[PDB]
Amino acid sequence: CPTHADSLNNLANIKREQGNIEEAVRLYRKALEVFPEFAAAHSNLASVLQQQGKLQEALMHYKEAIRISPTFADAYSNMGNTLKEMQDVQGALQCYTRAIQINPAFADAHSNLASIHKDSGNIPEAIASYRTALKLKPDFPDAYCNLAHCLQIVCDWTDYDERMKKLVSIVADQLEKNRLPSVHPHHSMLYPLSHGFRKAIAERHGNLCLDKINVLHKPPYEHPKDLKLSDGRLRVGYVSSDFGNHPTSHLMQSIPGMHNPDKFEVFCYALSPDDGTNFRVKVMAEANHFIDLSQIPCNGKAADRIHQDGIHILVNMNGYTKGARNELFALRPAPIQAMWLGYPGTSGALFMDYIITDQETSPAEVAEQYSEKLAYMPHTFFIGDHANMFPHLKKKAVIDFKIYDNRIVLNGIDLKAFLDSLPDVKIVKMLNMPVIPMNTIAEAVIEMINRGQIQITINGFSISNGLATTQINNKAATGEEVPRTIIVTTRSQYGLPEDAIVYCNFNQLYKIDPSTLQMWANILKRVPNSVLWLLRFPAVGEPNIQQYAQNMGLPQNRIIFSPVAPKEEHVRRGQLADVCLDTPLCNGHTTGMDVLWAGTPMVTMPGETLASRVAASQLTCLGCLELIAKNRQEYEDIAVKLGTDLEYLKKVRGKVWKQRISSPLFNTKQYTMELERLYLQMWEHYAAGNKPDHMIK
Amino acid sequence: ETGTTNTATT
Ligand SMILES: O=c1ccn([C@@H]2O[C@H](COP(=O)(O)OP(=O)(O)O)[C@@H](O)[C@H]2O)c(=O)[nH]1
Repeated sequence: CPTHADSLNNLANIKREQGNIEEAVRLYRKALEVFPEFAAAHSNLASVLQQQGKLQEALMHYKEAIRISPTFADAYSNMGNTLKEMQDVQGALQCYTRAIQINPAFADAHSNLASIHKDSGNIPEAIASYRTALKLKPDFPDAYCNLAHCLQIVCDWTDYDERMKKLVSIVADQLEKNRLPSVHPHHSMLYPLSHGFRKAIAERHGNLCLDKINVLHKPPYEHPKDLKLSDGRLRVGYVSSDFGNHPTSHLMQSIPGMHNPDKFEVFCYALSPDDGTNFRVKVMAEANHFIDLSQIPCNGKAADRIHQDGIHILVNMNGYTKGARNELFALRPAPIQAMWLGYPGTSGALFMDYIITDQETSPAEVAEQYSEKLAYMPHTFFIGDHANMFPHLKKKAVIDFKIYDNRIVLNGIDLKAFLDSLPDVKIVKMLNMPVIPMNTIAEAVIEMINRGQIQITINGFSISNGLATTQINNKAATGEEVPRTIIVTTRSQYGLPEDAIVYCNFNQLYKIDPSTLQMWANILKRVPNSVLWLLRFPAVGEPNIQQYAQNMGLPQNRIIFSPVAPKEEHVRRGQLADVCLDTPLCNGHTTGMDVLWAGTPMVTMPGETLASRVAASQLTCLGCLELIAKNRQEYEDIAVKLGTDLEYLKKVRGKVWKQRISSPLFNTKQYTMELERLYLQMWEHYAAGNKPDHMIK
Repeated sequence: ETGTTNTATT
């Protein structure tokens, strides 16, 4: 009876919309009992199975739907979504393209196709496909919100104010109607949403995990209530998809090995396979235990492994980012579960207990922005492995080509030995800065740069062109190894002015908004002799930024773009800037640590969101409060002072140069010890029978 | 990892 089955199918659709997925599944199945050859019920059932993470069962039903109805466009598009989740991009594309072939006006299929282009880095095509979707279906929250993010990525600010208004209105409607918001939690920081809206977005995404673990029918775990089974050692589990060549590893790769084996037993749970890098090698060798959970795709069996390991504190380093398996945390295999470092915001999730942060980043008065209890590190929660990865940058020398500290820079593990081989090296006392006069050796180096040569030899020492690192040692370029040569870095390599101030920002362009570019333009106009240095991150954002800047009155030559560089070159070339202008919308995080390691002062204006306050936290730890602006006028005033008062610039640069070493900011040994003290606070609290509470002293 | 849209067939 297709008629009765149709009624059941429609009722299932309604239940599905209401978030009652179990009842929907039951009804679709009943529809198939009444009408076994019901293509629509097969396809609709598959979609809810997909929601429950039953991907192979979903595929089976999609294929059944298409067997019954070979031109069933909805089934193809829906099947494409499942293949995409399965990491079969070619298959997904084949499905979406088939769906559009059948129905040229299939809005959802155009939007789903767009998502592939977006993920591939083809933003213009994503934008085109999302626009087609919105033309065919103007009320389409998923397409609108994903289009908004595409535009954000390339700094396309067309109708920006109205766009933000609509995003907020969409989210409000979805929240009121109990639907999953079309704005991703990780992106919510970029839009003028209330803190309440941002937390509610995160909460609802957190709840999706339950759809995927509910079908596992697992009981609650019994947790350890003491450290007896572990010989008085606290078992800490670090869970991350980013053990390998990823910013997360560039920040914390040293921490597992630095933990005190007398008090802690460290387990690292990798959600990704071995990428073959030294980052992966290091963590695997230095953790007490290393577990490749990428080999255990079932979250149930994977959670079982974590529980059976006896983990006391399980640490979520992904939050809502690519590669996350928050389902593992939803199963609570550990008695205490903490967010740390990898995700700049609240999980909003029932299954997370704490967020490790700090007083500057997350002041107590903003506790309402987070579902987790706040757990303060004593300085900043941020950390970086720069002192271990890039020790060649601890010292520098310059060439006096006329004394600037940032026009022609030398760095090298054997730099002092090289300098000692020269008869005429002078010192500028700040540690202090050796200067090579404009001699035969200096011309030799400059010639190498101008001739585009890869490297030369002087007094037995290899002197490398900083633009050619991948040709000399690719491991040194990625940061897997410390470069063994003396490296030359020059403003001329990047087309930077020799006789003007360079303001830089090396972040992905999506962190810039109209208000920020306007601030920057205000600074440039007040400091005639200056340029802004940005990255093609991505390159298609460049012409957009240029257009807005030109319209603000800045000629094209005041904004210099460089390509994204290998890790080592990126950190090293920060030495060429005078000042970094931080993005207030979302700060540099890793990027902030990168620029400070070069000794480059960073001007920041902290906001209310965690992501907007990290840079100020870094600077507070560094001991440079003069770089923290309370408002737009001050941000501008500070940057302008640094660009016009060269004696003040010199003093602030010296402060950063010294304090990156003397302060706790890059001190991983110290950080780890403080992290441990915090872990023990959490444990003692739990062992006394307490639920989580703020650890903010 | 950009999310997608399932179509409910009536
Ligand atoms: O020219 C560049 C610019 C940046 N990066 C790196 O690219 C990553 C950017 O990641 P993300 O946007 O997440 O940085 P964050 O938001 O933490 O500042 C960081 O590891 C940078 O060190 C790089 O290798 N070369």
